[PDB]
Amino acid sequence: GAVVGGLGGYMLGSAMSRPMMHFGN
Amino acid sequence: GAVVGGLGGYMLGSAMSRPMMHFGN
Amino acid sequence: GAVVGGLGGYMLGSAMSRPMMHFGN
Amino acid sequence: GAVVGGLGGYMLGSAMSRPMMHFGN
Amino acid sequence: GAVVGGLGGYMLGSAMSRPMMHFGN
Amino acid sequence: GAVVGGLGGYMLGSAMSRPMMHFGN
Amino acid sequence: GAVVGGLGGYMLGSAMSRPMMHFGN
Amino acid sequence: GAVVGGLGGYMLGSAMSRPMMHFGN
Amino acid sequence: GAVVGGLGGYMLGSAMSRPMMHFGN
Amino acid sequence: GAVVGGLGGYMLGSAMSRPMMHFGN
Amino acid sequence: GAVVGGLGGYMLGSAMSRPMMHFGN
Amino acid sequence: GAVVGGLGGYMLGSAMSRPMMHFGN
Amino acid sequence: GAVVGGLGGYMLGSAMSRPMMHFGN
Amino acid sequence: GAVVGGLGGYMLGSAMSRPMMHFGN
Amino acid sequence: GAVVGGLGGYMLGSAMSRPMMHFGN
Amino acid sequence: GAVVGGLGGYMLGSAMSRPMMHFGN
Amino acid sequence: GAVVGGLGGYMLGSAMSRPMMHFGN
Amino acid sequence: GAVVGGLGGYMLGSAMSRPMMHFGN
Amino acid sequence: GAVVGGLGGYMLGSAMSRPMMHFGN
Amino acid sequence: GAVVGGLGGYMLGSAMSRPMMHFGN
Amino acid sequence: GAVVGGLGGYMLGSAMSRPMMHFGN
Amino acid sequence: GAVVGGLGGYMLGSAMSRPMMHFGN
Amino acid sequence: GAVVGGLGGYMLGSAMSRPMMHFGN
Amino acid sequence: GAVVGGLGGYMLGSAMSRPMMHFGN
Repeated sequence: GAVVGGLGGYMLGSAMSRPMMHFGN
Repeated sequence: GAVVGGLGGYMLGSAMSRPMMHFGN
Repeated sequence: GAVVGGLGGYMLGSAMSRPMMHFGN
Repeated sequence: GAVVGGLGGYMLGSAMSRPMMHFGN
Repeated sequence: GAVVGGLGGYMLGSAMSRPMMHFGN
Repeated sequence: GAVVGGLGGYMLGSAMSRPMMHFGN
Repeated sequence: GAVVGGLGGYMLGSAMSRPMMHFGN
Repeated sequence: GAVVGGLGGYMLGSAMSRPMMHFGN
Repeated sequence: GAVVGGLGGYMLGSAMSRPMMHFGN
Repeated sequence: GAVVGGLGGYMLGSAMSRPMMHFGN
Repeated sequence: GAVVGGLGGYMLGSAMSRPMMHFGN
Repeated sequence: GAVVGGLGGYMLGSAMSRPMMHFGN
Repeated sequence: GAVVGGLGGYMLGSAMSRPMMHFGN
Repeated sequence: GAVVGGLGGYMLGSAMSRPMMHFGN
Repeated sequence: GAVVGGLGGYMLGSAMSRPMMHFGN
Repeated sequence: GAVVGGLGGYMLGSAMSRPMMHFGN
Repeated sequence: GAVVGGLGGYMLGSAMSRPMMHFGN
Repeated sequence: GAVVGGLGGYMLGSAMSRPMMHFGN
Repeated sequence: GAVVGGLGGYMLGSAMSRPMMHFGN
Repeated sequence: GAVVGGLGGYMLGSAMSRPMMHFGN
Repeated sequence: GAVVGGLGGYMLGSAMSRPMMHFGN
Repeated sequence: GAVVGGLGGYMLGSAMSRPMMHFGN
Repeated sequence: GAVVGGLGGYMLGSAMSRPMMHFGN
Repeated sequence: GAVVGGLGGYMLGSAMSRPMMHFGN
């Protein structure tokens, strides 16, 4: 099993500084 | 089993500094 | 089993500093 | 079983500093 | 006639296990 | 006639286990 | 005639186990 | 007649296990 | 007649295990 | 008649295991 | 098993500095 | 098993400095 | 001048038969 | 002048038969 | 002048029979 | 002048029979 | 002048029978 | 002048029978 | 520090004339 | 620091004349 | 630092005359 | 630093006259 | 530094007269 | 540094008169 969601989204006129995304372990 | 939600969303005219997202363990 | 919600949302003209999101354990 | 809600919401013209969200254990 | 709505929606950071959708009869 | 609504909605950081939706008869 | 509403809504950080929705008859 | 809606939607960072969708009968 | 909708959507950073879609009967 | 929709969509950074799609009957 | 979502999204008029994405472990 | 999503997306009029993407381990 | 509001709202699981809306004169 | 609102809204699982909307005069 | 709104909205799992929309005069 | 809005929207799992849209006069 | 909007939208799993759209006059 | 919008959109898993679109007059 | 909210909102069938928004100083 | 929100929102069937938005200083 | 949001949004059936957006200083 | 959002959005059936967008200074 | 967003978007059935976009200074 | 977004987008059934885009200074 283990159906695992990740990151989904919309950035519209937005700002994001130094994101750290780890998909695992 | 283990159906696990992640991160879904909309950023509209928004600011997010140094997010840390870990999807696992 | 274990159907587990994550983080879903809308950021509209908003600010979020250094969020830490862990989806697991 | 264990149907577990997470975090859902709307941030409109809002500010949130250093949130810590843990979805697990 | 018979204008019949179905299923429309948004899943944001969410989990749904074994859904059964029947559009008919 | 028979204008019939279905299911419309938003799931934000939510969990739903084994839903059964029948649109008909 | 027969204008019939269905199910519309928002689930925010919520949990719903084994819902049964029948739109018909 | 019989204008019949199906399934339309957005899955953003989400998980769905073993869905069963039947469009007919 | 019988104008029948199918399945339309967006999967963004999402996971779906063993879906079964039948368009007919 | 019988104008019948199929499956249209976008998979972005997503995972789908063993889908079964039947367009007919 | 282990159907695991990654990162899917739209950047529209947006800025992202030094992102670190690890898909594994 | 292990169906694992990667990174899919659209950059429209956007800027991204020094991204680091590792698909493995 | 003449800043004039129109009709804004949410219909959730609701039914409305033969509405007549005129925005003008 | 004459800033005039129109019709904005959400229909979720709802039914509306034969609406007549005139934006003008 | 005359900045005039039209019709904007979301139909989620909804049904609408024979709408008549006139944007003008 | 005369900046005039039209029709913008989302149909998700919805049904609409014989719409008549006139953008003009 | 006369900046005039038309019809823009998304049909996701939806059905529309015999639409009549006139952009002019 | 007369900047006039037409029809732009996405049909995803959708059905549309006998549409009539006239861009002119 | 200084996590500062901006302007987030929904305008549904509404009218707003000559707004002046300054996000800064 | 200085995580600063901007302007995020939805305009549905709405009218806005001569807005002035300055994001800076 | 200085993570600064811009303008993100949806215009659905809406009208906006002579907007002035300055992203800077 | 200075991660700065711009303008991201969707115009659906909408009208915008003489916009002035400056991304700089 | 200075990661700066530009203009990203979708125009669907929309009209825009004499836009002036300057990306610089 | 200075990673600077430009203009990216989709025009679907849309009209744009005399746009002026300057990418520089």
